[PDB]
Amino acid sequence: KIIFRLLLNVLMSIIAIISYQWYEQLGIHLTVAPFSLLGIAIAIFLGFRNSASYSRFVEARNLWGTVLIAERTLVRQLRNILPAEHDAHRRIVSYLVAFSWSLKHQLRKTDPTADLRRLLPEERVTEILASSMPTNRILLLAGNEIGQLREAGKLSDITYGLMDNKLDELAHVLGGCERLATTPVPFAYTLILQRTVYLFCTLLPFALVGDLHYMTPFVSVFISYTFLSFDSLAEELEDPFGTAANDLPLNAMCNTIERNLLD
Amino acid sequence: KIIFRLLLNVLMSIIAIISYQWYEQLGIHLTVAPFSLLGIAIAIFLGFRNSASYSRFVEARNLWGTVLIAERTLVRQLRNILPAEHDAHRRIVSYLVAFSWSLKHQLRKTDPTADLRRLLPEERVTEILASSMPTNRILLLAGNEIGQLREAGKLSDITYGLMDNKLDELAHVLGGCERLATTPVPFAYTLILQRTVYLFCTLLPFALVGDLHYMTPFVSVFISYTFLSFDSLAEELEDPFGTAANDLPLNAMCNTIERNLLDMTGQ
Amino acid sequence: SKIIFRLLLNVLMSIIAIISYQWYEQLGIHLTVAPFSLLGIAIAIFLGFRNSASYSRFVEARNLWGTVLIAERTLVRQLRNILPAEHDAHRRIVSYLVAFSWSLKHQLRKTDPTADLRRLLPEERVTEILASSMPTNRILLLAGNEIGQLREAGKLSDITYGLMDNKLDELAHVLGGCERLATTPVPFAYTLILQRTVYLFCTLLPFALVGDLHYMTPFVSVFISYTFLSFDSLAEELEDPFGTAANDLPLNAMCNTIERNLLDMTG
Amino acid sequence: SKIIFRLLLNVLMSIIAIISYQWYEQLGIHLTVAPFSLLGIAIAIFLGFRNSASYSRFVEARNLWGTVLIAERTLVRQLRNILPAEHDAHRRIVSYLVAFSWSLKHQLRKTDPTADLRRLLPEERVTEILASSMPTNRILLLAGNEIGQLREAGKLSDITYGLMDNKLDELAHVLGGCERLATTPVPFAYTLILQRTVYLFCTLLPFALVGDLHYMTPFVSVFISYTFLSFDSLAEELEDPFGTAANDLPLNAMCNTIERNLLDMTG
Amino acid sequence: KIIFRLLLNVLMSIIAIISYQWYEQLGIHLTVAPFSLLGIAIAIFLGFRNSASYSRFVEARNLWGTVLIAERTLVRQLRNILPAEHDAHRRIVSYLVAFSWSLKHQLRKTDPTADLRRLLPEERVTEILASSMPTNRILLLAGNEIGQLREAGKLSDITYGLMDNKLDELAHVLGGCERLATTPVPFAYTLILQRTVYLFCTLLPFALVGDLHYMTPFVSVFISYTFLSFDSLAEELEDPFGTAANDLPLNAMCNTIERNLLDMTGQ
Ligand SMILES: [Zn+2]
Ligand SMILES: [Zn+2]
Ligand SMILES: [Zn+2]
Ligand SMILES: [Zn+2]
Ligand SMILES: [Zn+2]
Ligand SMILES: [Zn+2]
Ligand SMILES: [Zn+2]
Ligand SMILES: [Zn+2]
Ligand SMILES: [Zn+2]
Ligand SMILES: [Zn+2]
Ligand SMILES: [Zn+2]
Ligand SMILES: [Zn+2]
Ligand SMILES: [Zn+2]
Repeated sequence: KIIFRLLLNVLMSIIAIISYQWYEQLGIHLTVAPFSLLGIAIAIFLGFRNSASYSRFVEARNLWGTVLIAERTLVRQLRNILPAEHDAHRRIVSYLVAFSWSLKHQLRKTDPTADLRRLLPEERVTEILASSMPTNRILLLAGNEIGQLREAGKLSDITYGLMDNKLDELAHVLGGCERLATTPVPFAYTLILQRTVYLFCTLLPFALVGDLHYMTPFVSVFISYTFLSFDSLAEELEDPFGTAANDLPLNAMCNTIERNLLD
Repeated sequence: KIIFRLLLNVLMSIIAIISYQWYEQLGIHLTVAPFSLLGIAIAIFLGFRNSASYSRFVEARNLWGTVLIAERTLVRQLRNILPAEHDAHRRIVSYLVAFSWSLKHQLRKTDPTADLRRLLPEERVTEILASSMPTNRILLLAGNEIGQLREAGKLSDITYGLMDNKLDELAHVLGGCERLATTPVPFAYTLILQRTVYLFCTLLPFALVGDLHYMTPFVSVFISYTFLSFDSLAEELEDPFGTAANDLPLNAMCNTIERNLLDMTGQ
Repeated sequence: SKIIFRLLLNVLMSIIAIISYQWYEQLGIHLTVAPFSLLGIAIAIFLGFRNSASYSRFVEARNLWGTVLIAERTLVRQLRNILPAEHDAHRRIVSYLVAFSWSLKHQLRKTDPTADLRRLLPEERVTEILASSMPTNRILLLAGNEIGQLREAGKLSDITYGLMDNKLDELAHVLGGCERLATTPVPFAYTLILQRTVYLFCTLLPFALVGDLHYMTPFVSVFISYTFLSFDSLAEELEDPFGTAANDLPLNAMCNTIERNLLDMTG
Repeated sequence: SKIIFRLLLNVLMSIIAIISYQWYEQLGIHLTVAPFSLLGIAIAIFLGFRNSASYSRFVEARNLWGTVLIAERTLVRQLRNILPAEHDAHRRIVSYLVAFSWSLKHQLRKTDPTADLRRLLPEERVTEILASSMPTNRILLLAGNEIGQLREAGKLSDITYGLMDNKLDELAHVLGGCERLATTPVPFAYTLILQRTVYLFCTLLPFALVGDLHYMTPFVSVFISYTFLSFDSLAEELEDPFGTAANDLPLNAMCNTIERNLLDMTG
Repeated sequence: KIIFRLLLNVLMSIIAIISYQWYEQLGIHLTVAPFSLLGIAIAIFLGFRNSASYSRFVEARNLWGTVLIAERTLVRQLRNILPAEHDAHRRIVSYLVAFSWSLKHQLRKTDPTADLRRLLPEERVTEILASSMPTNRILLLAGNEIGQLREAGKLSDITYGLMDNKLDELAHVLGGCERLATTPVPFAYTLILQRTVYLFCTLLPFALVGDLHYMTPFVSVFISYTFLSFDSLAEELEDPFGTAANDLPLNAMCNTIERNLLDMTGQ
């Protein structure tokens, strides 16, 4: 939407020239000095705000990376400690894949039923969907398979420990994503500063014109671009899970985990 | 609160314009340039102040998230290692929920006793309220449960250590919240700066009135809106265990924890 | 504070400015704002980036002592769950943990801790303690001797023994933390120099202002000087966390809360 | 770099502006310096932050590739401390580990690991690997299959096995991090579009300085541009950590450091 | 070597006060406004640059702080688990101390042999020196001793693992140091910025003179001092493993660790 507000700045500059030669006549003066004070303060505050939003996105991407790492080492460990229990392979792998897809749907407020019925039996799908947090459930189920191998005596308490620790990695991951999606940390102010920048960009012409005249737009559209390009970054980073093509590519990540774990 | 000052600002602007004629006579010249120096100063400073307030608030949110995580897996580990012992599932889950709520009440400066006794017997509720470190007592009893199950031979030293770790995670969380509230040690500056930023925003029109005259208010109010809105940003994040709106949703969190662990146990 | 001296000084110096704006073109001294805005913003940028590190390390000290409390709390919990029985062994442990705390506080305030071990430990260990170069390291080797005596007894398996030793690491690391921050001679490479730089800046500022401001010089000069000197004092505070000033950490109350925690936990 | 190209452009632009100041009041239109101070400072701030992102990316990449050397070093250590005379395993595991390293280099440059693979392994498993979704991951799996092969045969307990499996975790987490920086980079976007805004700001700049600077415009408008153009080129050198350039990370050199190390550890 | 720059700067002020004349010629004027843009820009760039440099320095510090902690508690564990096996202790302590020296000698590219023979048996020194990576070779040899305690039954897999994990705090340290020592990162932007600050300063009076007249050699040396201080701050942090006086002492660090490791073995 930057080119709209840009080429609306062009308008407000034309207005600030065809309405410039009237200022003392009816009052009003305007100087660059306040607007570069304001401008520098806005440039400092944007940098700090973006630094937060960038942080959020970076943290989200790290959480989803740990999904992939943990779910890979758990299947590796099954294949290496119980090399010969493949009917447990499938059960665990499918609970893991279930869990990935199920998290994606959690973050998107979408229906996971569809995806669950492809990987798991309906007797599981209903138990899963019934929970106040189906992801946590799918983890509980993974833990079940892992501990039944223990009571079966196929896993020592040591090796049970090794693998259980990955359900721990996966839980620390679920809690993370809930933290970022459930609790936005003061993102309302992102609206505020947005407003602020726009207001700034549409006044700058009326202040620049005294020094720039017919050059007023050429300068006042450069400056605003540099400011509108910076605020825009906060808009494309602050929703790491959302529908927008820039947000984290969760469908594609999930496909990656499922393809990995299949073996 | 902010809009009180955004109006007071226009008071200072019209007061400046009416106050302008006696400037030359009375011997007062005021120029924007020092005030740009001051404004750019204050702005930098707020950026760093704010930067810190934000980090504190993130630590509190991350620390609470750790509760939800650690308890979820502690329960899970019970139901996976000792799936046929729900007499301990009940007691451990009830200690864990009581840990969360005890904490929430610690940080809110309120009586933790109601939620405490709703989920426990009286015989231990006493020993907890009768401690000066109640939330730490709850962890003592919750560990005592696992130690029991180990003496009983129902947990090996391996599988006991597994749950003991997650207790250690909760202990770190408790130390964390304790430190974060554990005084705002001489951070008086967040006050100082605020007091600064108000003064600035009120003196600003008396500097701007020469170079702007009848334009002065709108500009000043604009700047006072910009400096104030950012400044008040580090009032919110600075108290994170509060009764405020943008503050942490602790009550909702503990509710989520209870429903989580009750639902995991089958209740 | 020490700044409310500096504020009065600034007012004095701007008076000097107004009474000595006359000998200006004569002595050849022209002083304008615009070079001093460069100096001021350069300085503010630098203060932000300096305070940034100062708050970082003060925060680190905070987190280190909090970690002391957590680790010892849990080592006590672990004993009260794996060896519910041997309460007489524990006091010799809790006595070493409290000995460790106070020996840290005296290790940092650089004082003589002998009058404090005698309250916690028999005197045969005390001369052994003072004998070694670093007595906190020694108290740790001793509490380790306790846990490890319980190991050789058979009262602890290598698993449970491990569980406990790890917390003597959660503790050794805090030791080596406070050390690295103490022997860290406070990186005043820029800090004393920044404080100086800001002082000089603040006393000059009126001379660069008076040409443009006249009688209004002292007012604007002290607002600016305050804003800079207040953000600067923020470092005099957050740089001696192991000191005694009202800003520096309360290490005595902190050791004491450690003690009443451990005592309260040992019945 | 080809930066002295845009410096050249600024000299030439200064000559145009120097012999265009006459024409300038064509419509009484001027270009002051004040607004380009606004724009220049703002750009500088934004370069600070953006670069900060770029740098962080680079440093992390460097860290993960260091961890590779670290974890393989320990895993071979434990293979020599615990099974000090297995030898068959001593070579087989090291070949799988070198092959992991080289194959990670290939993975990030999207290049052909068949050649190094064949160099280190029998094609009996070169094919098991090349036919996998993520050959790096199949290689970690094969290493595991050797450590489990040794546990099965009882030559490692579940405890020593666990020790080594922690290190194959250390390696999995490395792979994951690199794969994230490459497959899921945070919005690259703004970087390139700053290089635009910076460039333009350089060329447009002397048209504003000439009015103040006369026949000094070339020598100064260049200095300024250099400053900006230098800081900005940081992003380029620090955003392709895995790519091919002098200024990039010498992954080949690193993989030969790793191989030389592990072959040193096995005589 | 900074005061060289300050004196030279005073000189060029004087030059500015006289050659200001011939600036009427053609048009070679220098304003304050362009240098205030450039100075503010340079202040920002310096800020972010020092930020990175500081971080690299702290990381070096803490790496070493972990040499201290890790070796300390490996010794204590050896005592509380194997208190009777002094003949082992003296060996493993020899290898830990030798690791510290060989690490420092590595980061200084100085020769280690003098310390190695002082601490280790000729036939081990020959091997360590024969390696291409002797610090790692030392960690390995420290391994064979612990792993032979395990091979003798004097250590169980649990306790062995509790020590093995310290050989890892160490391995992680040696890697971190090596990576910190293969820098420069961009290949030396921080040099480029240094020159940029030198030029900015030793052109600044030519731009101040038109306004400050004699007050030029004063305001100017103040400004140059501010920038040159903040920037000289980096050349100190960038080489933390260096011979120069601002860098970590290391030899002091290596001594502190040696005496710490002897005052824990009754030596
Ligand atoms: Zn399979
Ligand atoms: Zn249950
Ligand atoms: Zn019953
Ligand atoms: Zn009550
Ligand atoms: Zn955990
Ligand atoms: Zn702990
Ligand atoms: Zn340690
Ligand atoms: Zn007790
Ligand atoms: Zn071998
Ligand atoms: Zn892991
Ligand atoms: Zn001119
Ligand atoms: Zn000994
Ligand atoms: Zn390791």
